[PDB]
Amino acid sequence: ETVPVKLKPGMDGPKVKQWPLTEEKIKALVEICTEMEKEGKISKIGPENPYNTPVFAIKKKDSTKWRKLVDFRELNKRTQDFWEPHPAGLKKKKSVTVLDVGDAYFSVPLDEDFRKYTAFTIPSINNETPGIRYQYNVLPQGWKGSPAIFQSSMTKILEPFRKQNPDIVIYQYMDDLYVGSDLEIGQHRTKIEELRQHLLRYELHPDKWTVQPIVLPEKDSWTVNDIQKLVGKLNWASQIYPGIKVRQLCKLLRGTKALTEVIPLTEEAELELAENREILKEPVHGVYYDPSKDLIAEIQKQGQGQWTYQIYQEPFKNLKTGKYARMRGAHTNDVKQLTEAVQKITTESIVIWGKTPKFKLPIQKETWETWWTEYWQATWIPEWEFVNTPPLVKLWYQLEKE
Amino acid sequence: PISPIETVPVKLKPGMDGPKVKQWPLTEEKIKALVEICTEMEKEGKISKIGPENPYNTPVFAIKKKDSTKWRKLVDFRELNKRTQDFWEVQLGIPHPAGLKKKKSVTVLDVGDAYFSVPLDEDFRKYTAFTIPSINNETPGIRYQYNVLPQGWKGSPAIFQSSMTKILEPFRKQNPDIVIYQYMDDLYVGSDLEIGQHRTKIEELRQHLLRWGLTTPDKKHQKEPPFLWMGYELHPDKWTVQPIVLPEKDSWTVNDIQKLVGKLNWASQIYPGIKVRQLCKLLRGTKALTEVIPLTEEAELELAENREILKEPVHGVYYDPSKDLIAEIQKQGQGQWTYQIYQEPFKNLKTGKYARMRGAHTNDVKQLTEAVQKITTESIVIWGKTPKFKLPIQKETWETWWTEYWQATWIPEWEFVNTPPLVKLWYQLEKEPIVGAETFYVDGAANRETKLGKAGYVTNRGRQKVVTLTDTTNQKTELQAIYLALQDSGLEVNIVTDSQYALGIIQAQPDQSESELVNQIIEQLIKKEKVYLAWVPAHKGIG
Ligand SMILES: CC(C)c1c(Cc2ccccc2)n(COCc2ccccc2)c(=O)[nH]c1=O
Repeated sequence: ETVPVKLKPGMDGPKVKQWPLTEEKIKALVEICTEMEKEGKISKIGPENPYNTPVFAIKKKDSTKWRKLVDFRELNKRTQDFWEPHPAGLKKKKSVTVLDVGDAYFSVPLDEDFRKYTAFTIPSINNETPGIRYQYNVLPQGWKGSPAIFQSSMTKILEPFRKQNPDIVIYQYMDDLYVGSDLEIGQHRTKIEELRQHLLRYELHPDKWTVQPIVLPEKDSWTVNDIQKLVGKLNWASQIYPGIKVRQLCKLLRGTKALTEVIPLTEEAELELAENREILKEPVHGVYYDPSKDLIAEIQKQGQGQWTYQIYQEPFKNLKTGKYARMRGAHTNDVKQLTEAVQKITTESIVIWGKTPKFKLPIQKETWETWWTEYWQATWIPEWEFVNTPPLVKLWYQLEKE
Repeated sequence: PISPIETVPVKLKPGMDGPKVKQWPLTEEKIKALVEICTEMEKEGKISKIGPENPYNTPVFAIKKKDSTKWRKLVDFRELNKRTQDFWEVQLGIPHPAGLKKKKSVTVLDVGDAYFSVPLDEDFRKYTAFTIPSINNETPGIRYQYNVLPQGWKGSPAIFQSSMTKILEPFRKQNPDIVIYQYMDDLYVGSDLEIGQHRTKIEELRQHLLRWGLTTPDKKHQKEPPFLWMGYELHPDKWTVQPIVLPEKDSWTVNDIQKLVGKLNWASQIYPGIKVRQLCKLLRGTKALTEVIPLTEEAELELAENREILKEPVHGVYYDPSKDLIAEIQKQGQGQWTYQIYQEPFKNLKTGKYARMRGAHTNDVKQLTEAVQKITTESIVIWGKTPKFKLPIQKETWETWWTEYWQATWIPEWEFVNTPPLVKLWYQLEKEPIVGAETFYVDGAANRETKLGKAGYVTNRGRQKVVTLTDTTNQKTELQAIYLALQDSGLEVNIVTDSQYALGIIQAQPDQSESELVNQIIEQLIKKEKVYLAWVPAHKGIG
């Protein structure tokens, strides 16, 4: 038997379009879907089912294989909630491991009355063929109800390995598992496999996660421009630290001197910059997460492969702030850098508050929508919007480690 | 007799009831024909006379088919349709000739009455009940219900399409070297089989379709090549674009010119040389679609040129997966681009052109990036992959731009093709303040209510100026200031301002704008040898 799962009150099922798929990706998904059909996992469905959810093909590790990635983001939002907490020790361990457990859902039937909602389509090159319509019979991998129904069942399978050593913290987010152990490299991986092997019947260290502060440019010689820069940025920063002053600096500016002239900083203007640096020396007090609020995360392309982000909920009240430097491979590709960054950030989020943030991406919707799945790795998919990076928000965070 | 297949389960738009209306009274002439028909169908097992327990009803109509000249039946399902469940209908994914792989031969099967060849979900049948009216309402109307997919009903194309799919399931499996494209009432079936082996296989599907309840299309209504498939003629080795003609007259109305213009714009895709500046000009200040307009001399000319160009034979080769997919792009003017995808040189699979949208602001590299990728998407749709691009831009320039452009951006694998004019950065603001050059401290202001604007400058070199402006916006003066800075400065300038828009330009370095002031400013910018736009916060006086 299976638990009845319904959509939230007053919601209809997902009717999303399937964006175009690369030939290599279609072929694969068909191959993938045939086996599941045989295995009774998905069932071809007709035109009486007006729903739809998108599917894509991503790539795994050491098995040059493709994985069916379904985007249930919309379905999920429309899915009833599952109650009617996050172990904060995970974000502290100098080591966590990403493991997938979504493969486990196929052994658990899906309420017949909800299956139509998991409807999806495999596209056709040039549309010389109908979309191979299917629908899930079991718990759909990547769906939110899945980790939930398989919870009681995930409690029992996990229980022994947990009771083994209450030390370790394992977090179950959607289809993944984050295993925490403070033991050295070989140590973590060794106790890691026991869990994995036990499951038959990446090594992250949440410490280097320094919400890196701001540093103001020390300078032997200051020009009008340099001040203009400095000042223009302090004024933005005052939106965060309201104790940041720019007056004594601006006095050194009263005048139409040449941009390149060297301005000697008055002693008064001196203390004010000094005061400003102190203020910047630590995060704005009073910023603490709120569970009932959506966690926001916007990213700024900084150039030279550098990237900056901030996760918050209340504007200017950043819960964390960081930078990204393209992985030695992402070079001529911002899309790869942007994907990696998004995924990096998203995991950091989960590990800390157990939810993915909503991204504000400095990319054109159309450029993102076309190539992101070619570099995507995560079994889950964040919410995302597209924006136009305001000129100073970037510059402010440009003031990093340099 | 019809198909013994599983009926798709239909439900009325989740939450309503079947339609019902007083049957539009018809003449005895019509009514008569209507009975003949309905009885024929009744025996073919298509519709069924029924009992007075049916609260539902749809209007039947007899239209003199302006083809065979006899009375035909037509049921008006507008109401039933506006209460039938929505079905999966993404079939608006019409192949493009360019993506079809060449086939040794194609054969087109007719399966027209097939909607009538597929049964209707017994539960839903009731709602389709229609009635044949009686002479002056004498012997109450003959009552019928549909047993099969009624033509004109919402779910038929979908259901019929899926049914056909289930039935082809077997065949295709058995012979995975026979391509079948299902479109409306035809099955375009082709192969690379020897014409005799192909001819046998088609015959086979036919005896299979018959096996399945779909009757065979008599050798009178047999469609043969070239295939006239909307917009094109599909010949065996090539596909052509159906010639578009311009309806000439000596009196053109608004409506006329608009339709023309719309038709000429369409032609602009396969014909990058179609112009409509003059023709479109004839729209200025019109007064009614019925209004008659005389073409300018230039318009008459333009029309003339377009006629000739439209004569030149347009077509393309088909898809050979064994060869590269190449795409070349040219900029035919600011904000207009041409591409032509082909596997073999000259053998264009397809060509086309993109346009601008008077972008409030962009550079041509961005615009080039948008065209490339737009192409990329249609290439993926048509051929399941992306073309090796051959773009009119120096890689040096490309590397240079994308490096620091604030927005994420990329061009897939591409190579450089020196087919002028090349795409470049019209200007580049200097990275640091310019040593030596004058420094323009600009400022603009305006009383938003009065529009009495004021904008000026003060240079470190004593030079200064202030211009009076009436009917200007805060924004205008702000920019005008910068514009004055530029009109009056040497080959190198430093300009400081508080304008948030100026800053919005420092980041983007646009060269196309919505605002002409900003377009004129872009002018001054490209003229200069060195330009350094620096920004500082307003409401605090520096000059
Ligand atoms: C069977 C279909 C999918 C198909 C076709 C027909 C076709 C006709 C209309 C709409 C779509 C397809 N052609 C069109 O080629 C025209 C043609 C005419 C005569 C002989 C061979 C080919 C082709 O080149 N390859 C194909 O695979």
